[PDB]
Amino acid sequence: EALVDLCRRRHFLSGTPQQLSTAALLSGCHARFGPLGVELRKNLASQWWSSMVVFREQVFAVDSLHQEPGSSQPRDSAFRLVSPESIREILQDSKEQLVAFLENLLKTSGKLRATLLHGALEHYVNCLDLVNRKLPFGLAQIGVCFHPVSTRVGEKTEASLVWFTPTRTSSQWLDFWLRHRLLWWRKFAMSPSNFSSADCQDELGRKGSKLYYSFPWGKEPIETLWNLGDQELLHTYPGNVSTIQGRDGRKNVVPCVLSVSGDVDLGTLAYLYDSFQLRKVLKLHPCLAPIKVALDVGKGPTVELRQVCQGLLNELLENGISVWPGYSETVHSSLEQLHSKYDEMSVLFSVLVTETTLENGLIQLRSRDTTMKEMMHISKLRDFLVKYLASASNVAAALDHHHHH
Amino acid sequence: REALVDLCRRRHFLSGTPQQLSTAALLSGCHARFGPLGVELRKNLASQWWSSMVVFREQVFAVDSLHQEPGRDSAFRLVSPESIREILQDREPSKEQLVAFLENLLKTSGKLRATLLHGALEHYVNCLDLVNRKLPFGLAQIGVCFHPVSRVGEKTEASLVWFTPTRTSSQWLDFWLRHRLLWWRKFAMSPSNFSSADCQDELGRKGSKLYYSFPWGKEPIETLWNLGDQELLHTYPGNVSTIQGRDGRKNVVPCVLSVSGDVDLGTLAYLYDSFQLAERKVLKLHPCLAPIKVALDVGKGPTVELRQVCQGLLNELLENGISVWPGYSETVHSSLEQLHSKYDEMSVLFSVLVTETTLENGLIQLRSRDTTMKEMMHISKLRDFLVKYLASASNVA
Ligand code: NA
Ligand code: NA
Repeated sequence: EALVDLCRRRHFLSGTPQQLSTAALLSGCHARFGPLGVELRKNLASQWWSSMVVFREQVFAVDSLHQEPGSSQPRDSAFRLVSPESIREILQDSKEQLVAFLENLLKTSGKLRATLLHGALEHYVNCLDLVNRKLPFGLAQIGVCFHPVSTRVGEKTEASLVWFTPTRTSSQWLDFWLRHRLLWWRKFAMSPSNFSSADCQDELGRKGSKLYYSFPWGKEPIETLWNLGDQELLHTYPGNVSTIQGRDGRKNVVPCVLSVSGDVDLGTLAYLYDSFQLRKVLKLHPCLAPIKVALDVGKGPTVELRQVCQGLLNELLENGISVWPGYSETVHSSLEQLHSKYDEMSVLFSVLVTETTLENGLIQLRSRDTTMKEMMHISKLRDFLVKYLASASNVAAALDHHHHH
Repeated sequence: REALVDLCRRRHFLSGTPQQLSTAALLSGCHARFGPLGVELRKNLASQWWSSMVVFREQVFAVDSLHQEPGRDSAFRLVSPESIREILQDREPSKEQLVAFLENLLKTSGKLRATLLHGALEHYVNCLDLVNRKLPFGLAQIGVCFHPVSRVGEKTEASLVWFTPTRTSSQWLDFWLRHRLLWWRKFAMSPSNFSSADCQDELGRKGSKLYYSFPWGKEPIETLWNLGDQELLHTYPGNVSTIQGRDGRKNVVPCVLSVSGDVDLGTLAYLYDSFQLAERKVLKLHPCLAPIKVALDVGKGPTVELRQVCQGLLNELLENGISVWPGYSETVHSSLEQLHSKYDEMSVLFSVLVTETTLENGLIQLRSRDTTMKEMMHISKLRDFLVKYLASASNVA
């Protein structure tokens, strides 16, 4: 409970006490994140987009509606979208008509999506043209999906990659992606071993794999990879099968479909738990930590020190480095209280500007990781930070192009 | 078919069937409008919005909220099918049980959000605590909203909700109005096509709207409202003390300003604005918005050797986050003129050609979209030239 409490306290998480139970956190029935949490999730999403889309020339972005055509025939559980008017129009405005009306709702009402797969399949022919039918290629999208709880509606941010490839290399690609995705979660982890995988198969015998994170109450699947075959793709283009073929060298084939879907929200919670260390400190990876640095003032002329801090902030923000402007506060807290709070907020570095600074331009820099302080000239702070971050980011990008198996 | 829309569909900035390329379809938001190049363009626009509105403003924090709100008016309601199947199972009809059902739905079912405002209001108290009750501050979010047509359209909204003392509300509204209009204009080829006007709602609250002059007429792409505190109070009935912020020595329920832009319509706006029958059409999207920054192709020579060079160059650029079109991957051959025409339609900033010559002295042919002039450059300098050029266009802000 210490982790969730700290997170709610420091605004990584949001919600009432009833909304902070493990069940409520996993249901997705309420917006789980506070500002610092939204920032962390945004950074995670960015890292996903860089590794899966930006750095892979065969992967394109796709966007699809949150709502899908109504059917009800299959008897699925997706929520239906019903116009309040139509309901009012039949009410205040027979018994056999009411039943007919209800029958209509079920059969014709649109529904909220449960996965991002269909959005990709629907845009497959378009991307086929974009790449001149050359296989393999993928469609990526990060978006919210809905799922029924217990009658509550849960919302989950899904990160999806749908990979179209000839059947003959489908097995190898599934293995390539499983390895690539596992290493992606681990490069940001304090305890990489807490991120694991397990192979599986579906009711139809199709192979796939799942990635898990070991939460205190057990392992939860944060990502799944499935080798779906061509069934769903074929069903998406009835009567046009002859024209949805891609090129596998000199051969034309209906591609096999690999679906890779990660849960960004659960993944964000995963890093929060993974970063918690005992002084309570959250050691989120430098690329994920919402706030990179904090600027505060020590003893000395208020207005002048604040001015120096303001210049430093502008310079950092201009470099895209997030900054917590602690010097703006009433600052009636001790140094120990300040550092303990920053440690809980996962602030990478805290800087202290004082009278001395006005004299020899030196500032005190405290590292969240080691908690060791040290002097440095205010003119070198930007360079140190920019470099420290690039180095962390470069280490994490070590194997982004490694050819697995 | 209209030239701009036709080019956009052909080059995958847009998606959809021909019927969905009419002005009404594109405005309704009743189909996913964008293709891969459009989705990239829109993402670049969203990034620039986040930079200006959130990254570069210490008083603005990110906020995330659900797509559905509690049970409004015309917003569609979310209904579990199981619950409907439960009643349809009953062998006994009874107009009493049925009517009571369609009644309970109309009163307990959640509904799809029409704006991001309420999500911001709901997260207000938490952020107030984060900033030690210091006013002013804002909560920002980019997300999709639903709007019943006349089918319910989906639109990506970029929202900033500003909490400030009423005494400074009008000053802040005017600041945001000017700031937002300039933001739209800085990326435009014809900034004068982005205009503004004052407005007021039914309650008499003052506001402003930004418009883009589409060929068929002006369309609102952003609205700014000085909402006062009505909605905030309605969000936190009872504990008024928990929502008061600090205005110096005073504790006050803040006035709320709503600044919302339509990122989808804005994407369509820049596409029309980029269109130039210059030389044959070309899309002159701002360098910060153009989805594809560079294209790589091979000239006459040893296929495998030339492609190998292109691969190394592509990996170098991608690692630097520069988007690259791997034309050299194509098996079908096309003339150079055909290539450049296509790249201009795709808004590609620079076009690079690796040839036999490149294999000897390492020099490549670099053609710019904007000037349409070709020039030789050593493959070892390309990466630096591009990273710099882009960083330079982005710095102009
Ligand atoms: Na890509
Ligand atoms: Na900010």
